[PDB]
Amino acid sequence: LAFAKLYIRDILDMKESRQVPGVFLYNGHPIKQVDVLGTVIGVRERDAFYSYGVDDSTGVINCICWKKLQLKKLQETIEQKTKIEIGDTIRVRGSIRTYREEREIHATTYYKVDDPVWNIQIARMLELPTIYRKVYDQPFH
Amino acid sequence: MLPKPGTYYLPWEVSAGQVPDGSTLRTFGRLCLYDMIQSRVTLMAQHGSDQHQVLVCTKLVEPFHAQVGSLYIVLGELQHQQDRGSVVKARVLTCVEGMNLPLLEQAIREQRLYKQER
Repeated sequence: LAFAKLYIRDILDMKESRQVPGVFLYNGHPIKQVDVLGTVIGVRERDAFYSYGVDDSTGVINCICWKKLQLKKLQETIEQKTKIEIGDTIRVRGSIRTYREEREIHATTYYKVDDPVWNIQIARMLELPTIYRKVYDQPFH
Repeated sequence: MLPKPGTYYLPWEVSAGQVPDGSTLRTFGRLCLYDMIQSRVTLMAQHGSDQHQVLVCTKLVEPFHAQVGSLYIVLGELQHQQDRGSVVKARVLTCVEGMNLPLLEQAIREQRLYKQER
């Protein structure tokens, strides 16, 4: 029901449920929607979407981020050249998908994180072991 | 076509030659040298109770806008040289002044211990 905060390494290797495709299993926990944070290490642009290779220090995964659509004057030309690039930090909330034998995240939401003193990323690094200990590593229900 | 993940290593682990040739890594330190002509950066860190150097090659992160004297986190691949020091070939070089360094280091430790405890 939530966007599950997980290591990219677990996303990459959780077994898929045969009974309910698109649902993945971590210790008997049914995982679909995830929340990842990491460094952009690759950018590929297509007509309808961006592919952002995201590295969270445990693994690297492609996140497919669908393109959208004063407004063109104040914002758009500024949006134009603040685009996500290699080296940026991004947060991606979406679903785990398999496509052409590769695992991917299909984004429901994605944004560049301003993290100038590594505050958000340190907090994430510190929080994850706790969510695993309290929830994911505990018997499902 | 994705690279391997930038695994966290403490800089004195990189310094002491504990990261195998060709590994992909994140490390950190204070930027103490930038020479654009030779595309070289040196990151420095103190640890009980010596100074430790991490050699970085900046070719892929040029044009590099240096904050010499500031803390950085580098993401890249470690490469043996013939035969000076091992160098990190940066793919990302990020200024993080004033990150809470000891908190970073604790987060790295907790992450490793969790992985080990699993």
